[PDB]
Amino acid sequence: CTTPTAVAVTFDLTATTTYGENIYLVGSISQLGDWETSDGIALSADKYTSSDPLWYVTVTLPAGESFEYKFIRIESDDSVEWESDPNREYTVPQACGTSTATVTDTWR
Ligand SMILES: OC[C@H]1O[C@@H]2O[C@H]3[C@H](O)[C@@H](O)[C@@H](O[C@H]4[C@H](O)[C@@H](O)[C@@H](O[C@H]5[C@H](O)[C@@H](O)[C@@H](O[C@H]6[C@H](O)[C@@H](O)[C@@H](O[C@H]7[C@H](O)[C@@H](O)[C@@H](O[C@H]8[C@H](O)[C@@H](O)[C@@H](O[C@H]1[C@H](O)[C@H]2O)O[C@@H]8CO)O[C@@H]7CO)O[C@@H]6CO)O[C@@H]5CO)O[C@@H]4CO)O[C@@H]3CO
Ligand SMILES: OC[C@H]1O[C@@H]2O[C@H]3[C@H](O)[C@@H](O)[C@@H](O[C@H]4[C@H](O)[C@@H](O)[C@@H](O[C@H]5[C@H](O)[C@@H](O)[C@@H](O[C@H]6[C@H](O)[C@@H](O)[C@@H](O[C@H]7[C@H](O)[C@@H](O)[C@@H](O[C@H]8[C@H](O)[C@@H](O)[C@@H](O[C@H]1[C@H](O)[C@H]2O)O[C@@H]8CO)O[C@@H]7CO)O[C@@H]6CO)O[C@@H]5CO)O[C@@H]4CO)O[C@@H]3CO
Repeated sequence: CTTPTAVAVTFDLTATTTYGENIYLVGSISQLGDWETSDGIALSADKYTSSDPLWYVTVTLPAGESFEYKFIRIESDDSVEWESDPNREYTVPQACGTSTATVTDTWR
């Protein structure tokens, strides 16, 4: 059993946008570049604006262990305000199940 090795997690975040920007999910994982949004988890507006006013998301992480989950909110001024105030710890278990959960939050 090694087919399901990714982690589909749905994240959401109420922080409004401006048809141009991205609110991400940088969690500490090899594919979740928590410390380089280049591989965290961006959120956008498929229904909302073009950028992302409700900041929703559904990405997959190829891993199965403890992962840090810091959040970063990239604005339209090209500048990530790595929301590092709060914090999350997705312990994705390496099994045939329990490899996809939620990850909701919001901006203060
Ligand atoms: O990848 C695993 C790596 O993650 C952690 O280490 C640090 C991580 O690399 C940093 O990114 C940091 O989080 C930063 C985050 O990216 C942004 O919020 C950032 O703010 C912006 C700034 O404009 C600027 O900081 C920059 O961010 C970084 C660049 O993306 C990057 O190119 C870097 O340039 C190099 C560094 O000069 C060099 O020191 C190198 O460091 C390595 C470490 O020695 C190694 O331990 C490893 O650590 C792991 C570990 O799991 C976590 O601690 O990280 C490096 C890989 O070996 O990193 C670059 C190598 O090319 O310049 C800055 C660094 O500040 O751009 C962002 C927006 O784009 O600031 C955050 C600062 O925390 O998390 C940790 C350090 O806190
Ligand atoms: O502060 C105002 C708020 O909105 C600002 O601009 C919005 C404006 O509506 C447009 O500029 C649009 O931008 C484009 C984008 O590609 C799509 O939105 C697109 O689609 C339109 C179509 O006509 C159709 O899809 C239809 O469907 C929408 C509904 O009409 C509408 O009810 C919507 O509901 C959500 C809205 O998208 C928006 O209000 C959303 O955000 C609210 C939050 O309170 C907060 O984020 C903030 O957001 C700003 C935003 O950053 C600005 O850019 O206030 C919003 C409240 O006003 O939450 C609503 C919850 O129901 O649902 C569907 C979306 O699929 O209408 C849409 C838009 O009318 O239109 C444009 C190009 O076609 O969206 C931006 C982004 O909100």
